[PDB]
Amino acid sequence: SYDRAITVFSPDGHLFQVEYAQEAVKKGSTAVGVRGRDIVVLGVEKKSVAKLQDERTVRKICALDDNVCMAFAGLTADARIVINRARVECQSHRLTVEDPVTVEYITRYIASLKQRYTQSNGRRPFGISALIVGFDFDGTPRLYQTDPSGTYHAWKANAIGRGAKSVREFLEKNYTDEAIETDDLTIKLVIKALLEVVQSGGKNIELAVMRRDQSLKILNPEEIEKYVAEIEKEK
Amino acid sequence: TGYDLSASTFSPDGRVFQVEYAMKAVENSSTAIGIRCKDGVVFGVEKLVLSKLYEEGSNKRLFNVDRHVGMAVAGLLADARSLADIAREEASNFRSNFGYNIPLKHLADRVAMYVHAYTLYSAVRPFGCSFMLGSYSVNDGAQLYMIDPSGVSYGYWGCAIGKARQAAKTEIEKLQMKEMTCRDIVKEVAKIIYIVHDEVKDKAFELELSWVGELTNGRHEIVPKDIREEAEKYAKESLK
Amino acid sequence: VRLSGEARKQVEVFRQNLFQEAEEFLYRFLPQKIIYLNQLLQEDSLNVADLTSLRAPLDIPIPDPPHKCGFLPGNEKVLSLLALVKPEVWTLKEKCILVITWIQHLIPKIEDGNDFGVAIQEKVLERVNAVKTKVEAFQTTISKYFSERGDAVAKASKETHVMDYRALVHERDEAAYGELRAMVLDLRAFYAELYHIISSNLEKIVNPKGEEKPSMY
Amino acid sequence: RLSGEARKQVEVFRQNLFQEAEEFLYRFLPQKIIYLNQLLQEDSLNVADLTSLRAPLDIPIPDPPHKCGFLPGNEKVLSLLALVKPEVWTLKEKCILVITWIQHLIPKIEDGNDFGVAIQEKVLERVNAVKTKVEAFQTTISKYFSERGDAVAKASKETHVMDYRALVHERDEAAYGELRAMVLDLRAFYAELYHIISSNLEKIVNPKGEEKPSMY
Amino acid sequence: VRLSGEARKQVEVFRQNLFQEAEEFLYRFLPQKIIYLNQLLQEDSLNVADLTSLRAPLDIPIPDPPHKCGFLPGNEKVLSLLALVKPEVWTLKEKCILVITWIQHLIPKIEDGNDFGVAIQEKVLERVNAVKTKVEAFQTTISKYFSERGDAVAKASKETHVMDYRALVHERDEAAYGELRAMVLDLRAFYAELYHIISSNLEKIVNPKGE
Amino acid sequence: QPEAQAKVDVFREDLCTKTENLLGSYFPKKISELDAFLKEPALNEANLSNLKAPLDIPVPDPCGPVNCNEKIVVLLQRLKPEIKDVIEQLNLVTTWLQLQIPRIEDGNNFGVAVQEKVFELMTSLHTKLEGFHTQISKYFSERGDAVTKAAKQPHVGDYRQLVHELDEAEYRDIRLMVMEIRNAYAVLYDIILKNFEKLKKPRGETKGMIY
Amino acid sequence: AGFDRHITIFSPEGRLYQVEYAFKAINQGGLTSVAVRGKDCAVIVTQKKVPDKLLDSSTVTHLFKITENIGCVMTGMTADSRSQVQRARYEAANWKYKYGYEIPVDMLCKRIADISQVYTQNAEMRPLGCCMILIGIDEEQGPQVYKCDPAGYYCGFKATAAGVKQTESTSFLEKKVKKKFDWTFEQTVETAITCLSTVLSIDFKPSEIEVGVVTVENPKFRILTEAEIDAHLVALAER
Amino acid sequence: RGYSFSLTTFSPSGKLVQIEYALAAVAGGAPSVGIKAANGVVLATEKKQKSILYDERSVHKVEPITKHIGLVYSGMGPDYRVLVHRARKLAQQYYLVYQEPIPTAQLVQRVASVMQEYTQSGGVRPFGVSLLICGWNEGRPYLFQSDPSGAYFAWKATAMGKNYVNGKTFLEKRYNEDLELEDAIHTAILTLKESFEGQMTEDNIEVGICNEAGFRRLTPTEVKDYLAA
Amino acid sequence: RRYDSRTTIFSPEGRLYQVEYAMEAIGHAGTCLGILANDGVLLAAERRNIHKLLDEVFFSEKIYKLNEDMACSVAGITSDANVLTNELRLIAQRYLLQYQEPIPCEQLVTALCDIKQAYTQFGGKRPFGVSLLYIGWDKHYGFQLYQSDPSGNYGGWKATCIGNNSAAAVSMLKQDYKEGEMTLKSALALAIKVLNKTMDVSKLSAEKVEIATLTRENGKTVIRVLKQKEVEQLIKKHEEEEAKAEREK
Repeated sequence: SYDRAITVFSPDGHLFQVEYAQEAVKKGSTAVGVRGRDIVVLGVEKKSVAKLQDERTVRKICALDDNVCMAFAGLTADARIVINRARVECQSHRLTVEDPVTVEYITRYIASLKQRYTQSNGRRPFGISALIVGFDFDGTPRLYQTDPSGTYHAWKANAIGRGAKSVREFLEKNYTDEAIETDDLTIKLVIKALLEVVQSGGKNIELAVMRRDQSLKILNPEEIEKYVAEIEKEK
Repeated sequence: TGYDLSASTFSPDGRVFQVEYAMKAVENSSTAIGIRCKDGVVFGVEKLVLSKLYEEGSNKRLFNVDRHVGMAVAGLLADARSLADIAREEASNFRSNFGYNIPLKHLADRVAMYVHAYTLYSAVRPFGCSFMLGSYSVNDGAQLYMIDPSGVSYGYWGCAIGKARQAAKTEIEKLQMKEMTCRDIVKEVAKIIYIVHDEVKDKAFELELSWVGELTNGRHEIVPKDIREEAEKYAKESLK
Repeated sequence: VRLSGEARKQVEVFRQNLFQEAEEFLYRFLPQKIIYLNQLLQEDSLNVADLTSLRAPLDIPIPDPPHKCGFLPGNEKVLSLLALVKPEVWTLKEKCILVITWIQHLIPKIEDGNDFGVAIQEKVLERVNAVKTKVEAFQTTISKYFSERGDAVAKASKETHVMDYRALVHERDEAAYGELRAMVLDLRAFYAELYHIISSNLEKIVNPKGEEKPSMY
Repeated sequence: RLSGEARKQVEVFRQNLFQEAEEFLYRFLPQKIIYLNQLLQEDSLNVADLTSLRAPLDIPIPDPPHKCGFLPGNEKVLSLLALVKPEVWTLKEKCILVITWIQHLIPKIEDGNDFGVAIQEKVLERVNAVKTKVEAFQTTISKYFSERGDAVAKASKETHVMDYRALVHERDEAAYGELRAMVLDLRAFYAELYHIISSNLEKIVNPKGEEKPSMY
Repeated sequence: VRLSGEARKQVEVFRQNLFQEAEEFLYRFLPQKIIYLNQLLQEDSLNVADLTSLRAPLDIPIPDPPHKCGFLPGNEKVLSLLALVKPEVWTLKEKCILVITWIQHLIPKIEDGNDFGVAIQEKVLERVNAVKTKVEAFQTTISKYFSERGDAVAKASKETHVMDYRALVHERDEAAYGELRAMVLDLRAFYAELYHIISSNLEKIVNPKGE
Repeated sequence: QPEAQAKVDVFREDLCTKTENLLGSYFPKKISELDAFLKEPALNEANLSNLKAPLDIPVPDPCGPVNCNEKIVVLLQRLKPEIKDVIEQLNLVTTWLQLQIPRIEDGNNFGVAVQEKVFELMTSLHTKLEGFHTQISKYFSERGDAVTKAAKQPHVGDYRQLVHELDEAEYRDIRLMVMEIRNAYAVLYDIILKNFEKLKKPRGETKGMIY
Repeated sequence: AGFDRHITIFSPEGRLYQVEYAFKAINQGGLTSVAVRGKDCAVIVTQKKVPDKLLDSSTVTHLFKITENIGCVMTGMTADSRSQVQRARYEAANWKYKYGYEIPVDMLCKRIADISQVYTQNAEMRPLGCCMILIGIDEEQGPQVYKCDPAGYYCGFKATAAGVKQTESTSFLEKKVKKKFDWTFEQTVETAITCLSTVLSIDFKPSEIEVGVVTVENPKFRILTEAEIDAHLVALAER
Repeated sequence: RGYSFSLTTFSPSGKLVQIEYALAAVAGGAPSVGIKAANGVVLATEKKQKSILYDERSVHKVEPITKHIGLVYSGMGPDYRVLVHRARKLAQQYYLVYQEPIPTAQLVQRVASVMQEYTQSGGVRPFGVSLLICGWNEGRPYLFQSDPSGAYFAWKATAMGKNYVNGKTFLEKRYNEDLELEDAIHTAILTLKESFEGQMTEDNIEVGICNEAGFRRLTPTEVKDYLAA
Repeated sequence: RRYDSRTTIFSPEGRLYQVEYAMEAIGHAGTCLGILANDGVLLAAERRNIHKLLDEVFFSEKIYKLNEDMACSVAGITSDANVLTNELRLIAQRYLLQYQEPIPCEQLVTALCDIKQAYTQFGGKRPFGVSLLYIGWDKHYGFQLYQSDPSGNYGGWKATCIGNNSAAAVSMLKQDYKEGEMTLKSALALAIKVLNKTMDVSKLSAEKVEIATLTRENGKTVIRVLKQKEVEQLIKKHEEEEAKAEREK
């Protein structure tokens, strides 16, 4: 009745197509983000190799710029478009104001794009939610989340995608100032959280870190194996 | 049956029913008649007075679309006023380009084509107005034209539009307009309008008349009130 | 509405009992009943091949062309098979009632959209109501058998010269046996169909509206 | 949380239903079609003049102004009934099996990609229709004895009226015609079941279809 | 299908005879029936003012307060009215069948569009079937009159103490007269409605898909 | 398994040949035969007083055996085979059309709709003809019940009339049944002949090869 | 169905039923037009029906002059006819402007017909419910007769008719060409008038018909006067 | 369902069904036959006229796009002319750019691109016509077909229109690659002779040939001479 | 009721059913195959058109060359395929004009996939009902095989098949393909094997398949289509090997 067009409000004022896009996000692979004191760690599950596929082509985590990166859960093609648009906006902002982009600026831009696609019929919402991580000029860690609706919110730590409810409950339990004390502890926290919802530990998680003034580093599979081994042993 | 919803559509039996539905619009209107005689063309309208509050000389259905032509309308007054603006624009453009007053046949053809544009496209409805146009020029002579919502245009020695079209047409038919002169034709127009007016259904009317002819030196104008009063008294007397 | 603590306790008790009983039924009772009815139809009595084995004597004195009828028993085979079947049909009707109530209590607040989950709930409700009507039909025909056979034997005794009533009594018994084996087959099929549909759509049944949204509001 | 026993039980039921469906579809249907064709070829079903199957009724005609002996049922029609009745019950059983097989093949309810589900419901309504017709045939078979017994009892009670005697003969005739029609439509029903199932088998067994590239 | 010459001739003669009979019924028989029903309505027997006049004599002995029944005849008036109306009823049913099959033969090959003609044809045959079912209902009531009056008369004779059965018999006769008069009126109305519908929509009925 | 398809295809080929022969020869021939029976003097009788059959029941101031109307019985005896035959042919063509229904597919549902319409008319014909078959059976029972009521109540006059009226009604119904069976044969032939291309070949052999 | 009610969508049999309805729209008018060619002349005749006495008989016409040497007769909706006439006049003048010579009758018909095609392919607008028949003299080919229809078919003809009695009229004309001996101007006009009068049963008077002609001697399209029409009519009755 | 009416809607099972309906519109069109001989290619189609009144010279079903290319159609006549004008224009654009006659393969690619361009937009309908585009380039013959879908195929010989399946079977029975066009025209008229349901005459058919000389429409006298056999 | 229309409405459970229906279309298409080897990469396809009266005038019906350094094979609607290949060639030549270097394979695939995503998102146009495999050599990552779908989503595959019986092709390739051990000859033999398994025809005709190989020779990529004699030899060798394997048992 009222779920076929984005423009039409429902009785009780629910816009339902954007809700359906938010539901589409839930289908996607899990992603998790956590703010350490000097690190921001972004972890994403890997669906499966399929044994005849090249892993390099598929990468959920991406770097918008030197100081900002994102991970997504939702439609992969839409994510690719949004990533490219945010990258060109990053370089354009540097061009315009001779300064590097702030994490809140880029998440605002991505949210504005998603909002622009929601408002008008003849265009469908981007079926993605994103986890944007970066370090600002002051050096404070920043974690933001975006959704198809176009609202953005800072999170100390969060998850998106399938099993987001379970892993975020686990993270609400586990997260504390103590865990954020160590960079290795932050990485281990996100690894344990993804382990809460994933078939196998090392094979099916792709993880990355950003340090205070370093570029994004996708942790090697051997490093992830070492960290899960340390996590597994402690239990 | 979804054939009648749009004017782009055709009925399976070859009928565009939206246009006919728009033709039914004018029949809601109060009657209006125009008669052509040797000297010129006389127009008359039965303007029903909906309320005492409304000012006299308001809701005018007789428009001047150029100095030498006048327009009388039946159907939706909004569409009619818009069509009058279109006709005035066409006449002004004709004067500006070709350097002289527009021939009535050509003006009728252009406004009729503008009307006919709307019957084709789905986005926009047909006009809800049927209107008569009349002019006198020493070269062309007296000319009376009527345009339906379809965009059909024809020349009428006498014409009627609106609710009482058929009765008005027989009354006009028994007139011999060709020999007659305008100052008599105003009286007979008043007679016909008073006849066709239904006192029971329609509470009251104020006769609105105009003419164009040699007596005006070829300018359409509203009737002088003395002549209006004379014609109205004659119509009331003849009504019995 | 204002509720006492005792009222809330009573309602929550009914709710938790219904949920746990539905879980127990579909996970445990349904497989057990499926195999029980399966072995029962595999039983030799239900698979009688020669129907003249089923027909039982009616001691109506045939009228010689020109004294009284002794006690005319019911068909032992058919009544024993009926004694087996009747618990099963009544049990299935009870369990379908339980499933209906479980799904209905799981129906959420009425809402403008996200009604696909409640649509699934309505579809499975349509199916369970259909099997409910079917088992009610079974329950009435089992009584129709007794009433019809009694009327038939009464007619045969009253009009001895008519043999068509005697043939009718035998035919009622045979048709009853056929109906009973089809019945146990249908009961097993209904248990299995309930299991399949509920197990397949349990996620939307238990949680129709779904997980909480990001709350753009 | 299924037990191992529970999962094994439902698994064996599903597999047995599938095997029985395949066996019926590819073996039983052809055999029954040819067998019912043979029955139709048989002279008993092909009786031409129904005056032959008219059976004598020995109720004493009343003299113009004592007890009727044992009045038998018509041997021909009751024998034809003995032939046709098992086949009717068999078809009802097999159509129930087809219904169960299709219902087990119906997938999880989801929006979209519902054309296979629609095909499943369409074939399901067709098999339900033949179920209705065969149970109706069973009811006609059952009612024949009762109505003919009432007719012959009435004819005996009122010997003066011969319309009841004509009614007994007419009931026998109509029963023979109905039995031939029943056998004919049983053959037709088996063939129609085979046709719909074989033609739409791919969607019936696999409604949603092959797994997609998974845009997610 | 291979068409034999004799088979083609047989189908052609059937179609020819049907169309000829349709024209004949519409233009010759139907107005003749309308005038016949008009004069039948004008007859005095069918416009009896006082229904108590046709109250039949039911002679069954009043029981003495605290012997046998003679032959009780049926009401000659309603029987005569039945003798008049029943042929017209069955005749209309027959002609309705003729019109139905005529229309069905005029229905063309199924095609995707230009279906307004077949829609008109379907509407007309739907009305004709409605007329036929009403006519069959008249036949049912005509059959019911005899059985109902017989049941009532038998009940009154069996139970002479209860006078309401005698009153019922008289009521059955009165209701029969009213129903039969209504039957004649609506038979005329059905004939006229059939003419009106067919004549008004004849062009599309005979030629639905344009040319 | 291909052997099952082989046997079923043999059955469907037999059905196609039988149905084609049915339309080619049997339907036209039966139309001819049934109109011949219709025009026979026996079916159309000027006066139903001749149709009336005697009731030897005594009249008041144990009855001799009453007899069926031989007229009605002979007419029914010739009619009943026609009803059985037309029902059999209708079942044959119905099964044939059901077998020709194609695999369900999203596109090109035209041709399936044609089969659906023809199937609808076949279903309607089946219903009406089964009603005729039921009517023939119930006539004897109604006449028997009426004469038994008359015997139980000799005094009641209108039970005699009920018997006679049942006979007359059955006569008129018999002629109407003959008419309707004729028209059923004709309309079935007409519809199937007109729509045969789509009925036999719903989807069509054409393949676009957009892929 | 729903396969009608939009011009774009094709039927499952690929027929585009809407344009076929536009063809019916021509017959809805109740008028007929006939055109027949001759060795040295081409003529167009059509019924002229004045519903009311008050209507000026001069104004009502279905014969229009696209250019000095081409004439047309329109059958169908009066408004669509007038619009197509205006478009034809514009096309003819634009052809003269661009290419320096008078438009051929065939090319005018082709231009109008392909315009009708763009109408029958685009969604929002509807085919004009009218039919055109163009007559002119081409120096190379002699007389010409052509017809546009709402679909975009523009074929040339020896003789044609349009309107309600088209099938009867073309049956009549087909017989006359089959017994081909010639057609001079008088015989051409007589054939046209006899065709129209026979199919309608009218037995016309001069007011009821309007005729237009082109001739190799006088190439300009002219609409004959009532006197000339009566002269031809009386000649028909006398013989 | 809704898939039937829309042109930008994939039906379930992934069919653009409006295009299939346009192909059905093509199938109703008159028979057309194309046979690629070794030294030429013949295009033939029936030009059956409703009445004698029709003037055959007025319109032609076989049209030259260029000196060395010509084509024939089965389907909608107006759509045929829209695309024949567009094809001539495309060929002239090629000649302006490259100053060489356009290759037949390139022309069929471009017109098929146009036909595809029409299918995508909802406001327009597909062209209800298919074409057989024949040409002689680089001392080689060519024959192509372009459907309403916007797809094109290369046929040694093929038929479109009514009874196209039966005509194609007759062709594959009769087709030999070694055929010269003198024989191929005979085979083509026979292929049409299968499907007329009338007595073919010089007027009732239109046929054209391509060769090293170029495309031409052989006259009524020529087709009479070939028909005499 | 119906959330499958207009390609711009997220259905409940958040699925775009128009693109899924388009993905259904490619399954009907003729099977296409691509295998990656150490020395080269190949494309093999089944020429579904096997009408007797068809001419093999073109370079290939399914295989297209997009650039000096890459090629593609297409499964799906041929008209949309033609459009996509034209767009691909223009994209590659635009990159060459701008940077005066050959287009990277992944970049070209990504650009076309961006187009295909765009057609999904905006209302009027339908999604491209096409799936096509890309093969190319680039200096950065060497030989590469890529697959794309109507959704606009792409991936890198060592070996994959699209079209009819793609699942059977992938199942056969999974067991047979040796990672890091293939050569172009062995990959050709594997291609013949999986094509014979998938294709309904008992004998691969050698006119019912088209095989093309991409190799780097003398510092320049060469894209070659194996001629009918070469593929005839290949099927003969496969038949002999399979029969000998049969003969041993």
